[PDB]
Amino acid sequence: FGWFNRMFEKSTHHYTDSVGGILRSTGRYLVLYLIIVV
Amino acid sequence: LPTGVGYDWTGMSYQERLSGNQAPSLYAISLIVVFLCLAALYESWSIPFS
Amino acid sequence: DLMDKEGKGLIEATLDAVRMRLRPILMTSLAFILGVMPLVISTGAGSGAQNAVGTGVMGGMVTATVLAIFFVPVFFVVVRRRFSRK
Amino acid sequence: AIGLLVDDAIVVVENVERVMAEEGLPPKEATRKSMGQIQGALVGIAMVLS
Amino acid sequence: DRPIFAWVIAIIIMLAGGLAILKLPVAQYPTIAPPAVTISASYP
Repeated sequence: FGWFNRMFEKSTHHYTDSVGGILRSTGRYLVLYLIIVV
Repeated sequence: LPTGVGYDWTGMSYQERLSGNQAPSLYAISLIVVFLCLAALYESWSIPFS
Repeated sequence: DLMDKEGKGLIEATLDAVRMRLRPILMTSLAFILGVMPLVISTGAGSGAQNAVGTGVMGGMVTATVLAIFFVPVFFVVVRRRFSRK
Repeated sequence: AIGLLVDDAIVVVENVERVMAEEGLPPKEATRKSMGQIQGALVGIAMVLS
Repeated sequence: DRPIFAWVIAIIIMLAGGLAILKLPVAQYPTIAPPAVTISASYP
């Protein structure tokens, strides 16, 4: 089906490359974690 | 109020309430045991803080 | 289990780890929320206590996965805690 | 509990399912070395849930 | 054998051990003698 083709797209693209993007940064998403605690 | 008049809290309530007093102490040991158990199977000083 | 046993991966072992388990994080989380669905609303008379339980976990699981598996810690943590000093 | 019940079952089943694709292997030994990764957690989580 | 795991067993005894002193009698010697009941009437 196209359900498997979608799950492999989002997981591998998309998610995992946007995980590489967040890991390059650090100081912004830590200050966002502190804003969540406020 | 005048002399010979005091007070005593009668009378279902309480003996250490729940939202308050109790809850603090229950969550406090919940952090002390979570920290120790994340270390018995890991061995570090960084993994458990995650 | 990849850092030690296999290869270090300063940032490419934490990233390589979710590369092989985005599946079970969204398999449990999605299946849990649907199993709590009958309590959050649906039943609205038989027991009002059902609404008290399922509201406090259905809201908390959307934010414990679409947040944990992304954006804020559960990735970021392992970086600054283990690495960066000792 | 139903939530924290099929969750613990989910990790045992589907982590083999990847092991039967990542390195295409159906047999009993595929299931055994799947617990190389999982068993470490299985007892670890059991302690911090308690 | 290993550092962490053995020290965590000892830290269970740090809490539960020091919790027993905060949650158990601190009195003199325990019950010693065979326990007796005593009746007492009065005819003035």
